[PDB]
Amino acid sequence: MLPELKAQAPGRAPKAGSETIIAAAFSSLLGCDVQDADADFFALGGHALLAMKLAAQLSRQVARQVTPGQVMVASTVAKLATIIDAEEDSTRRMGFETILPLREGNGPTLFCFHPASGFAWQFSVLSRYLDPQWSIIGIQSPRPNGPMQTAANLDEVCEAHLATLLEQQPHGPYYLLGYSLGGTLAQGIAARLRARGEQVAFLGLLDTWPPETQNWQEKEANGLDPEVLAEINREREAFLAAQQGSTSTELFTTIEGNYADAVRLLTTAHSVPFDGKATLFVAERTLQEGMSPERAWSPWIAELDIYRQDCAHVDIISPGTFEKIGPIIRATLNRLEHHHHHH
Repeated sequence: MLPELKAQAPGRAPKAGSETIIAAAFSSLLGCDVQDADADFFALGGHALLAMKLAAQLSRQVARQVTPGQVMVASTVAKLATIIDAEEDSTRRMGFETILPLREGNGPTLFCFHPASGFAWQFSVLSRYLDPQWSIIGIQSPRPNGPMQTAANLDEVCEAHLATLLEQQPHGPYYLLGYSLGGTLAQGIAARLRARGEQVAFLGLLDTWPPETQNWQEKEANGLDPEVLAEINREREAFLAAQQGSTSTELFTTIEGNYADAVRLLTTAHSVPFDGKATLFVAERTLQEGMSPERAWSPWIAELDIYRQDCAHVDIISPGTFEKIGPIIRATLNRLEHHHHHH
């Protein structure tokens, strides 16, 4: 019979059945209007459930075994059909690895760290709302039973991120992001950079920190409210699970334990501010109702842009806040990038 090229298109105009089953699985899962071969699960809404329904769907539609490093990491739709129909003949560090390349080969690279969540594949909403498909790579991975992830997680996660940064370049203007715990994390990692011999362009970190003093993390014992934890866990258990039914208690145990240890270790973590250029969003939704500054202008960083918006880190990772900060992310990153405002 001899081997067949199997067509293999760059995206549009797939095979007569190979990619047909793939493009259909996506448009039938989350796509709702997908029919390409160069699609991206991340930008399509990949997840432990979505990627599970698709991966298993293909393995059952091709009579093969596809799932491990053969879904949203192997390459793409086209390749997916070439591995389930033809053969793997490839090696792509699945999400189980230390890092997950969501986009590499465009131009402006954006290092997204401090996900404060199980996975970091639900950020494509912003990366797609701000840019068409620039370079983006978030350092995240699953945790079956990380023994050091309890309190030594900050150290491990730190090495991973930095490792990727220093791996792509020694120093230069880099745009980092932070959420929930990004505040503390970014702080430490930041000081390490400025001292490592590099210069940070701008690291945006939103969560909660009004003009007054530190957060309630100063003492988890007398800070961990039954609401904040109940919210973050309610959104994580309602998002990761989605009442789908893919993981008995494995993933659930990892997510609950991930945020639990992270929200319980954030008190022991370090907190060192940088005198550079960063953004800090306040959480009016959880205002202490006791703020009373006096000509501070945020003495923390030499220069920053503190915003005021009634929102909680527990419900700030929603698709609503991401779309809200779409166009305002360009004018802000363009005005802080270099020189003063333009428009």
